[PDB]
Amino acid sequence: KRNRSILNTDQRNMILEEQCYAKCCNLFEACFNSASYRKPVGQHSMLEAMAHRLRMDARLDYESGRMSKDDFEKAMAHLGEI
Amino acid sequence: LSNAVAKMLSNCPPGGISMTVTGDNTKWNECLNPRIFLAMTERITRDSPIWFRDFCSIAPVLFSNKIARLGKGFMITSKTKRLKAQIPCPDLFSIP
Amino acid sequence: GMTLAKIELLKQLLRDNEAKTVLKQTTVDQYNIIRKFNTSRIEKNPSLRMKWAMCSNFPLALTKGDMANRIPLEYKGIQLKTNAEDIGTKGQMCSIAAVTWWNTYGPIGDTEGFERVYESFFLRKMRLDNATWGRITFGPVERVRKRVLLNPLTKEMPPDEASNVIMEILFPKEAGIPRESTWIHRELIKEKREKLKGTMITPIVLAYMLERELVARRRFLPVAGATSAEFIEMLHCLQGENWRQIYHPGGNKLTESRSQSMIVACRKIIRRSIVASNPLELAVEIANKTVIDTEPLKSCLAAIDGGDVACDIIRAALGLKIRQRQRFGRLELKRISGRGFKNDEEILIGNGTIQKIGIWDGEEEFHVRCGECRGILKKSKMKLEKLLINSAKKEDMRDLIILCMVFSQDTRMFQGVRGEINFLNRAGQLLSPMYQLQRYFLNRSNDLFDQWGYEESPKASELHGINESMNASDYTLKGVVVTRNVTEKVSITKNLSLIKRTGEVIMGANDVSELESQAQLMITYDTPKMWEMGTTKELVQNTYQWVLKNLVTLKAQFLLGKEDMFQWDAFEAFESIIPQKMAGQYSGFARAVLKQMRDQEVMKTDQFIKLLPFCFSPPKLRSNGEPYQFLKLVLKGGGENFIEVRKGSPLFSYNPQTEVLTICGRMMSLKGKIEDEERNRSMGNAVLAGFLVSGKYDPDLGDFKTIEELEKLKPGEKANILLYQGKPVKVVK
Amino acid sequence: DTVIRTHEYSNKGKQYISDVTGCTMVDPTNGPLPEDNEPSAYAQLDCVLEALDRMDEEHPGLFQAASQNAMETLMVTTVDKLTQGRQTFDWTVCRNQPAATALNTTITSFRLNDLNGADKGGLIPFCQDIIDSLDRPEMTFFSV
Amino acid sequence: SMDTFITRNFQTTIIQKAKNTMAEFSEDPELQPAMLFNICVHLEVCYVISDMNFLDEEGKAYTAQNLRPQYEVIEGMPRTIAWMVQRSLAQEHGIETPKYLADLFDYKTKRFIEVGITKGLADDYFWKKKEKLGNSMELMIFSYNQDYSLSNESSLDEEGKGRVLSRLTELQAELSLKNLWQVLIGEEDVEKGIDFKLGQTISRLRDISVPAGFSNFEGMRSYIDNIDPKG
RNA sequence: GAAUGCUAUAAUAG
RNA sequence: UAUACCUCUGCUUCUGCUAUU
RNA sequence: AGUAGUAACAAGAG
Ligand SMILES: Nc1ccn([C@@H]2O[C@H](COP(=O)(O)OP(=O)(O)OP(=O)(O)O)[C@@H](O)[C@H]2O)c(=O)n1
Ligand SMILES: [Mg+2]
Repeated sequence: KRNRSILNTDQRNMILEEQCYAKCCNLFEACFNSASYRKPVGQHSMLEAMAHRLRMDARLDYESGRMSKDDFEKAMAHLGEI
Repeated sequence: LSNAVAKMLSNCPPGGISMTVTGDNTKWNECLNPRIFLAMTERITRDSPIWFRDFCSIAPVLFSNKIARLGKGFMITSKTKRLKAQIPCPDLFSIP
Repeated sequence: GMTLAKIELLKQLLRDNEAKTVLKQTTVDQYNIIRKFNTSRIEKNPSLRMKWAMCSNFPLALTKGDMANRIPLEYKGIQLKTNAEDIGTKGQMCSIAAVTWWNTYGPIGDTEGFERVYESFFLRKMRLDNATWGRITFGPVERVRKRVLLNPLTKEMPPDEASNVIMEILFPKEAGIPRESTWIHRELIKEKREKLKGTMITPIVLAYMLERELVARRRFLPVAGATSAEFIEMLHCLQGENWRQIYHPGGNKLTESRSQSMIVACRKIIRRSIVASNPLELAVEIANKTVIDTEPLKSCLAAIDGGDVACDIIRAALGLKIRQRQRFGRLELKRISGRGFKNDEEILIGNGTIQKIGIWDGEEEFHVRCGECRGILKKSKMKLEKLLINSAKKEDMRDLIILCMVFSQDTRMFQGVRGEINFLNRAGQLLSPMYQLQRYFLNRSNDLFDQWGYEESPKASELHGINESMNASDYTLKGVVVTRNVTEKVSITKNLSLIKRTGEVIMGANDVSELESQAQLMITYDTPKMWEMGTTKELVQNTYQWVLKNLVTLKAQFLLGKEDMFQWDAFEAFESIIPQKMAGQYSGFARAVLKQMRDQEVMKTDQFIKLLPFCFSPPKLRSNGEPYQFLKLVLKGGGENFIEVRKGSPLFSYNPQTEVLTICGRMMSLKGKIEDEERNRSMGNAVLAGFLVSGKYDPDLGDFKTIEELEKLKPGEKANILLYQGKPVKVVK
Repeated sequence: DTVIRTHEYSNKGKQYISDVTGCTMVDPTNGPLPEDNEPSAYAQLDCVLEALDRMDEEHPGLFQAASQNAMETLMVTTVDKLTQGRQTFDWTVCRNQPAATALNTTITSFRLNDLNGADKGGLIPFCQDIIDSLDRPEMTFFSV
Repeated sequence: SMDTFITRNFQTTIIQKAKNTMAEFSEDPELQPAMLFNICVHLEVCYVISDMNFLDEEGKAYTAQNLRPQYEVIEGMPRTIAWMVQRSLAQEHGIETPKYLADLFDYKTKRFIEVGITKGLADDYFWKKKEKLGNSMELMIFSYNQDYSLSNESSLDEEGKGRVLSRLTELQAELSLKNLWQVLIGEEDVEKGIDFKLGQTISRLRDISVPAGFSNFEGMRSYIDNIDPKG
């Protein structure tokens, strides 16, 4: 367990900053499993990378038959909002 | 070092004496100068392009104007009262 | 249908405008920076912090999940976990007792594929399991510090190539640009992918497990006659400084590693056999009982088709068809005609430095081969003459030409060396210049081709030359041709020379490589006195030890018979580590200094012990009857392998105060085996042959005379000598 | 102690006031040669160069051979290279912090001063932003 | 110059997404506008081929609620996204990935499409790019002199084939109307020097960071460079 | 009859 | 002030560089 | 008190 001396002092706030970056990375790693292994390279936005991958994944999940119309519409609609 | 000793040992002139000075320099950090390290890069990168000559030159130049932070400070106490207090480095010349 | 969930979570995450802006601003590159972002200062005293933290109630942090919830809060009045969630895992914290509980009454997970996943290790175990342990030996071991492979690999690749293969196995989509490598390991990719297919172990682990058995872990270690990874892994049990242990691993052993070691055995046999009369006798004697790991040398030489001169000499000596088959790493040759004379010369190279290389004289013809491509080569001293080849594979043809170009040692090849080429290692060790020049021009070929020169192609029947791009071209490389078209009973002299049935010699023990090197597999000699094939320091120590052992007799026999006890099998071995071109001269010197002690009453046991071994090589005196005079006696190996006549040396020094002789570090007591008069009796006498002390330093005589100035004196002439710093002596002839 | 001793071995050198920082600067180099065996920082450029010339003669091409490698490295070197140096000093909070954070703070801070060199990914353009950041009249940074 | 031209002709989508492609190749958009225009046209041509091309749930092409096109625009998308998309498609439909990066991909054809714009002859440029690919991607070459060279199996319809050749000549005319057609004709070469210039502050710091007996850094540099201190 | 160059949270060294 | 015989904390009260990798 | 030793702990915080 992490030393919790930080809970008493005002540095507390940094835990939210951490658990933000954590949320961002952790999800990114669900999109790109290779990221965990080898350093991902790109000067473009993370969101940009994540979006396209999920779009392809969803499209090919529909075309392959891993995903249904109801779910695919929801996918393209939700991805649309970004 | 084993290979180095072996040669420098055997290369000794016959009849002549080979001597090893187990050495150590005093105040290595305090005595060495950044402006010398600057000269070293300038002399080492002589055939390197203009940008890389300059790039190397920065690190010494920063060190030749560097500022040392003075840590936490000094703790002042009264034994009679049983009171202790840390004096911040900015407030070093606050008290006589 | 994991895709939907991720998209649904992205919408949740993007509602946090802080997260939104992080995702929108932080680049894919910068992921690497924010991934490592944390509050936690690095734990500097973990040994302590652990020992302390283990005494706390809830030291460990569960990962928030349905499994974490399968652990009960307390068990039989033991608080296993708390409600309070860790800062990191954002899951319940627990005591070490939790683990012990889970491992006892927890759910039984599916351990399918585990063995295939962790095969790398299971093999590591299997090798120890199916091993055979021999005998422990107590004696000196000269450990050499060399860069070795720590763990046997499935297939060796550069880290870059290795990583790209792992990507193709585990993460197909995020692979990037397809490389040649992808096709080169197509078998291994599919094979691994089919083995790791059904597994619940985390891909990131499978990554590092493959990385472990594809990426080479290669580091410096002190080794002794064992380089092979499957030996190195066990190096701790193989030997110490002062003891050796025979260990045969399991699984398989490579024919190449079987070969490369098999050479060192032969070279080591020959190197030692050369000193005895009837070298063939000893060569045969040892070879019959020389075991390579578990495989007899004779069986190995018979089984393997390849090896060097030494292998053929020993093959003949044993009675096996000598294969004049030859290798140069990738290139593999076989001599048709020619006789090679290896002369060490100072070659200038294209970058503009002078490297010492062994250059071969005479015009020779070889049957050159490289993969599916074959050819006939013709070369003279540092010049390729003619190269005939087949039109097999495009790269196999391309490699053979580069290998043949380098092998020929053409002054044009040395001209095309542009850039950094390391002949010396980071640790100031020698790398084989030809084997590094071979290795360099296989990477940068376009330089060699352009730095060689072209000419008109041949206009013969089936001869059509090829240019840089390896296509049937008008301009071909100067003395290169492509064609459509692709033993004899020997005997060996006792002195080790391979004579034809006519009379002309094909090889001799004078033609074998002088370079000793660490055998890949463990070389064993099943005859007593195996130490005779040992290193300089090993032989030196084992000899003086045997001198000390039998000093009782050997010293007495010397005072009765003069040269009766100079001929001893120990001193024979000892000769094989003396430079042959000073061996006789040293014996000439030593015997005179010994006889000088016996006859003129002035004895010195520490000196007797020191010099006695040198007195084996038939004496070699100067032309004026008197022996050669020496200060130090240099031996084979490093510049520390020498015996000082006047002082002590890194191999041999005597301490009179303690009466303690020191040999290669090992300390032996000369207490009891020392005369009463010796203590006060000066050394000055047993330092130069036909020279004895008269008095102390005489300033009238001037400075101290050198070996030369001493040798050039008429009998009954005084001189000033220095034995060691602050011991001046007045010595007369 | 270090601060005193450093200047104690340089005190006979050239002392001046930095018209950049406003600080007290001392320059021993090319200073008067020592009269005793007390630690001397008074190194002589000429002798440092002469020493390096001999080294260059003894090891020909090594300087440019290294410079080449060191340069060709820097071009490949990313920014994340800085995130492997334990506790680095963070100027935004004037305390030590993890290398990875100390960088992140600086990158986030730089963006506010119109310095996106980091985003390009190479170390060089990020370094450009550092020597540029000195010329900014004011420097703005987040503090919670 | 081309600076003011591309602002009028092409949208910010095409302007930026090309400048990203140039940025990834690490070449200045302003110092080589000829290279920018080429990739701009290259990208604008590709979008027109996949603009209104839509697929229904039955699996047939139609012209345009519905979010699933017939083609997949790879040109424009950053390298590591483009390659992810390219690999994802190949591995899914079950074909080998081309060693070179493709431009388009037809979901109905299940084949990669390489697009190429040329100055001279489109028929010549077809056989030029046949050496690299061979039959990995179904080529679709175009040029400004109304000359089209597609593969034996071309999905591009008559109403679609026009819009390309229209916009090809429409722009080619607009470049001639502004006397900027000549700017693309002439050859343009420049090696991107890795320039690292120092600011005002750091430059001053360097000048005060010099040994005694030097006016400025320039002195120390030239002294070290020039004079030999033997003896 | 040679190589293959790397790059820890420990410890040691300066 | 009071809650407080309460609550939270036990490297975070500044732990560096370079090698062995 | 004591630990300890060129300066600290001998609880700190809401
Ligand atoms: N923990 C350490 C120890 C040593 N060094 C480096 O190694 C040098 C030599 O340290 P040492 O020989 O222990 O001391 P000196 O600097 O010679 O100091 P003194 O005059 O007291 O001998 C230091 O100056 C410093 O560059 C370091 O960085 N960190
Ligand atoms: Mg010191």
